[PDB]
Amino acid sequence: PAVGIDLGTTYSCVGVFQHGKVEIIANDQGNRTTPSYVAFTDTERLIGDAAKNQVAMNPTNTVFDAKRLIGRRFDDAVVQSDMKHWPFMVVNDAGRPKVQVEYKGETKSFYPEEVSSMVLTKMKEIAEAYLGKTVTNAVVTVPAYFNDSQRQATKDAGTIAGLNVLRIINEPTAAAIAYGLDKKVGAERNVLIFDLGGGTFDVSILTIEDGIFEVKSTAGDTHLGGEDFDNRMVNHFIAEFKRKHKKDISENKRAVRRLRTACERAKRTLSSSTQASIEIDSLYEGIDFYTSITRARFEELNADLFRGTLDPVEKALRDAKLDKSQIHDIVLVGGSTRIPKIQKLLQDFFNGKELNKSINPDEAVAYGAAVQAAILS
Ligand SMILES: Nc1ncnc2c1ncn2[C@@H]1O[C@H](COP(=O)(O)OP(=O)(O)O)[C@@H](O)[C@H]1O
Ligand SMILES: [Mg+2]
Repeated sequence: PAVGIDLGTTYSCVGVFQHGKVEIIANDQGNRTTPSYVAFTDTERLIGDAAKNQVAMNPTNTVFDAKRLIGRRFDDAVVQSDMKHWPFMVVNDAGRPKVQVEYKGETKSFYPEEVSSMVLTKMKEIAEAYLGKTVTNAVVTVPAYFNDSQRQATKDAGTIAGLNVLRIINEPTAAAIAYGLDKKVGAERNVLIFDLGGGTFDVSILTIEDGIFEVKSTAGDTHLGGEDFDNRMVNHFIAEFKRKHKKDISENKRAVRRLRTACERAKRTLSSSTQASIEIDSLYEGIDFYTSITRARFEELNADLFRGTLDPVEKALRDAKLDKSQIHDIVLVGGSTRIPKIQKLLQDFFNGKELNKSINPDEAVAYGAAVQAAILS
């Protein structure tokens, strides 16, 4: 029983191909995606939903974004810039970066691939709970721009977790496999992947010749995702609360966190409804916060971020020596592509060409990895 695992920057996903169909496996809370969070307390180690739910109460020991550190050295310019926004420590150990936290009263340090192995261990256990069998073989996906060092450190994360990594494949290639684009018998196919996720945005252009994949160009934004859309909503409601009650809640970490989760939940509703309501009891100094927001207002708060996503698309087309009319298939990947304004922008950019989106975009990477896992097993 081989599984396909998407090891995401913010959310991870595991699937299994069996009986001619792919099953995306939900976790113990019923979620088909699991946050890439690891928390350390004085009693136990929390992974996934349980780790993210207590980040406000234990910020210095809750580790996330380990994918940004994996396969890199401490002297990397990206590593030094990212650690300026993390509440946890990142120390140097013979040139390698290590996260340092407090666990069971003592100090412990972990390499990035060790943190990712804990996430893979959770995805391994999520699959075993549904399958009722022991899971050993797996295909793990990585971004197309990952080098050998980053691909090897991801493979080591699977080995530490007890998995036998059958093959490391690219995330956009896995998305194209999910839609069977490599099985369309015909001429050469140019495929563009539009992957807008939690904190990252990746555009990839692939070429399928005789079922063989080739990465032609990559572009995007390493710090653009659904979290930036949530922050725009948070600042919107913070100013609204200050306007109504003459009080600023910015310095209350718990209040800001509770408002941020309500904004994220309201954002998901705005993809399927034209409005959503915020309901928080005793947000700040005993004052309840009951309001709403329309889809139009959500789009206006992110008009500059939404339309800016087409700049990497034009850059990827230009790097691949291709006109937009030369694209044969367009694939939507990442949970943020459920936003109707995002889909409208990309379809208008391609002059009304239909988009591949029937598969849940935050599950398409794990979907294709599961198909590849069954082929290689
Ligand atoms: N129905 C929805 N509408 C809008 N945004 C969504 C929806 N579902 C999930 N999201 C957003 O998608 C993001 C998750 O991205 P995902 O691709 O799953 O993670 P990663 O980028 O790490 O792979 C979250 O920020 C979440 O807010
Ligand atoms: Mg992703």
